[PDB]
Amino acid sequence: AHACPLKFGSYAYTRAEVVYEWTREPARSVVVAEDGSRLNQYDLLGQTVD
Amino acid sequence: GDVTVILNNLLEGYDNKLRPDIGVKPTLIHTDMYVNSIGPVNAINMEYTIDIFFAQTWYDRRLKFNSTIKVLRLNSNMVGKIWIPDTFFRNSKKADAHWITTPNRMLRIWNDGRVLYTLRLTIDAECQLQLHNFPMDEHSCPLEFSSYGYPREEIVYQWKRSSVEVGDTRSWRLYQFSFVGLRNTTEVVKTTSGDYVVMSVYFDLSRRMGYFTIQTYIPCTLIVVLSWVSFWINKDAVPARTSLGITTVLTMTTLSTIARKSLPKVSYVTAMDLFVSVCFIFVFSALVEYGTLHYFVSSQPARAAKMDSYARIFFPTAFCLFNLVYWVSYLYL
Amino acid sequence: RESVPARTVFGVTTVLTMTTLSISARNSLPKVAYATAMDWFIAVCYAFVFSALIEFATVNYFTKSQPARAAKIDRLSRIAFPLLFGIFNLVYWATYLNR
Amino acid sequence: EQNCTLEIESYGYTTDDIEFYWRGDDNAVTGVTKIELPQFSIVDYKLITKKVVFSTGSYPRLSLSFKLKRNIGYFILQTYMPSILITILSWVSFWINYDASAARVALGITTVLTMTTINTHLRETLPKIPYVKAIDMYLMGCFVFV
Ligand SMILES: *[C@@H]1O[C@H](CO)[C@@H](O[C@@H]2O[C@H](CO)[C@@H](O[C@@H]3O[C@H](CO[C@H]4O[C@H](CO[C@H]5O[C@H](CO)[C@@H](O)[C@H](O)[C@@H]5O[C@H]5O[C@H](CO)[C@@H](O)[C@H](O)[C@@H]5O)[C@@H](O)[C@H](O[C@H]5O[C@H](CO)[C@@H](O)[C@H](O)[C@@H]5O)[C@@H]4O)[C@@H](O)[C@H](O[C@H]4O[C@H](CO)[C@@H](O)[C@H](O)[C@@H]4O[C@H]4O[C@H](CO)[C@@H](O)[C@H](O)[C@@H]4O[C@H]4O[C@H](CO)[C@@H](O)[C@H](O)[C@@H]4O)[C@@H]3O)[C@H](O)[C@H]2NC(C)=O)[C@H](O)[C@H]1NC(C)=O
Ligand SMILES: *[C@@H]1O[C@H](CO)[C@@H](O[C@@H]2O[C@H](CO)[C@@H](O[C@@H]3O[C@H](CO)[C@@H](O)[C@H](O)[C@@H]3O)[C@H](O)[C@H]2NC(C)=O)[C@H](O)[C@H]1NC(C)=O
Ligand SMILES: *[C@@H]1O[C@H](CO)[C@@H](O[C@@H]2O[C@H](CO)[C@@H](O)[C@H](O)[C@H]2NC(C)=O)[C@H](O)[C@H]1NC(C)=O
Repeated sequence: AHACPLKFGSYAYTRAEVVYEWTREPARSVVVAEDGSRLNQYDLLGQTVD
Repeated sequence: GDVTVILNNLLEGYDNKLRPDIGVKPTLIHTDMYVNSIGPVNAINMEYTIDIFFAQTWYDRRLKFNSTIKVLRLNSNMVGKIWIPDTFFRNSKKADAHWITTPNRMLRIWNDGRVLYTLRLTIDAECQLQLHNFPMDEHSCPLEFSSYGYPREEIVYQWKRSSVEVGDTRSWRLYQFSFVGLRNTTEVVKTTSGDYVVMSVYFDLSRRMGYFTIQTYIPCTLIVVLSWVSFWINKDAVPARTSLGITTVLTMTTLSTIARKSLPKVSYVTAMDLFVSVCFIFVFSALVEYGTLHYFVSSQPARAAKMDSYARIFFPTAFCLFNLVYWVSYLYL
Repeated sequence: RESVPARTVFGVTTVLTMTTLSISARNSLPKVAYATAMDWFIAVCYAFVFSALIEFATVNYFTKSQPARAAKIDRLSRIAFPLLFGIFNLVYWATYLNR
Repeated sequence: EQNCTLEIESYGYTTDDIEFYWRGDDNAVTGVTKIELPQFSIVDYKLITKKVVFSTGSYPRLSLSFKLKRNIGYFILQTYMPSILITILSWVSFWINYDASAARVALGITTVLTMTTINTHLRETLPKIPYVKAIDMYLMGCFVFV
């Protein structure tokens, strides 16, 4: 079992210039469509944002 | 000196959005090709690459000048400022011009407004190969081209005397096919937009069997003639004959793999695939024939005695008959 | 000669090994449509193996009815096949290394 | 059969700023019948027009749908006939009288070998769908029988 990450952020702006925050609660700001799972091998259980 | 003034005047009061004689008459474009090569023809994707020098010549009375110089011979630099026809290849899965070291275009403008515009293209044309008679098949794959937005009453294409001409035809990257000839054609097609003049350059190709012979025909034939050895092996050598038969089966399946490995998943019986299937059926029949002989031994040895002598001549003669009918029928197409 | 299963297994399994080897070699080669030097080598080798198993077929057919001629043909095959293969290899390597 | 769609939408403009429709609504999509798929066959296609309602509003949408039915001749001839023929060869061990043990062992275990070789070559050649399929079930049936 794996935990594939998707990490993004700002290039060239440090913590003191551009701070990112999820627009809502963390786990309600990354939503996978109900038919959005194009995997043959694995089973997407659920995400976990941070 | 004078040429800069000529060019500045030519592009002064110009409008590259309007084809020459927009409202008067259709623009007549004479097209030439020079096939540098015809790359591989991969039947898996049903596409063939081709490298050409596409040249189009038309007349633009806005680009008419008077001066002692009879022709202006320019780079790609001016190509983006004058009207260029939107010719495109209707059967190209992916085409691209060349841009090294500098765009590979060419523009030439004569006194009377005749413009010649040449570029170098590599087109991955598509042609749906009808893969019957494999590997003894012959195809005719087209390179078609027409305007994209201008219908028949706005742009008309017209071939020349020596429009399409091949090069060496020996440096071509053809692997299994062989170049035999080409034809030029013109037609008018009906589209959602209108009636478009579609020009075609059919290229005729013939597959070459020098590879499939050694790969499949020879080994399958030898494996069958090898499986026949069971008949001449005595009837008491039970394990020997059984191992012979089954090992020939295993080899035949190994060969039947490589048979189809080459082709796409066409859902019909190609010729070589029919041949390999028939050879596998012959090996199957030989093994089951020995099995039935062995079974009949304990019951009727006299009946079993004549079966081997019958098979020894029925199997080779049957295979020769099948081979004759096969090779005669598939070469008469 | 009596070890008919043994010699039959040599014949057939060597044919299978040569089949696999030829398949692999021509998998390594691109898919040209004409015979290469390696292809000629493979073809002659496969013909040699086929000849070996055919010699067994004939010797077995004659054995138990004509042991004298069976043994005679077996001895000539022993003496001849290696010599023919060696001469083939010599001429092949000469002709394809002189170039 | 595979139901493959192509969805056409407006990114920013909503229904009260743009509307989509098929020009003809029966003959807007052309050339579907002339398509020649080596492995499939266009049995049917449909055109749909609707307005999908998202949180911020209703956006126009068109949908072009095809139903692809996969051809079966290639799979039959290259996967199912060989398996059945090797199964019959496996059955041949019964007609061989019991006392011949070397022959029956050789036949049975070499048929197992051939079944495995066919299965592995089918692995190699076929598309790599890493979940269980009907063809996999059939090959397991054949291997169990051998
Ligand atoms: C979605 O987004 C996509 C990405 O944003 C987008 O794709 C982009 O589309 C645009 C528009 O079609 C493309 O821009 C054009 O690109 C043409 C070149 O295309 C080939 O090369 C590029 C890379 O370009 C380099 O090479 C050319 C040739 O040398 C240079 O001209 C370029 O500037 C650039 O060179 C720089 O980089 C080099 C390193 O690569 C350096 O060595 C060099 O020094 C430079 O620094 C490839 O990316 C292309 O591949 C892709 O596209 C092809 C399409 O054919 C596909 O088939 C392929 O598979 C790839 O997908 C391709 O290989 C440029 O020629 C072109 O520039 C001319 O046109 C514009 C607009 O018309 C003019 O403004 C411009 O000035 C140029 O015109 C002048 O020069 C031409 C020369 O031919 C003259 O004929 C013309 O008359 C005119 O001269 C006049 O202006 C001159 C000023 O330069 C002046 O000097 C003259 O004197 C005169 O006044 C144009 O830039 C872009 O490449 C695509 N990008 C990608 C990644 O594909 C896509 O469309 C979007 N989709 C939608 C639906 O919107
Ligand atoms: C392939 O899949 C798509 C979507 O999964 C199928 O589209 C569906 O088609 C049916 C029949 O046209 C639609 O039913 C319609 O419902 C509306 C109610 O708004 C009604 O007005 C129509 O008369 C019809 O009953 C269904 O809505 C539609 N689904 C979606 C999500 O668009 C399609 O039929 C499948 N088959 C093919 C060959 O494409
Ligand atoms: C190439 O196309 C041309 C025009 O469609 C064919 O016909 C020749 O065209 C030239 C230029 O107009 C005439 O001078 C000849 O008299 C035409 N010959 C005919 C009609 O037989 C030409 O035959 C085509 N050539 C090939 C190889 O396809």
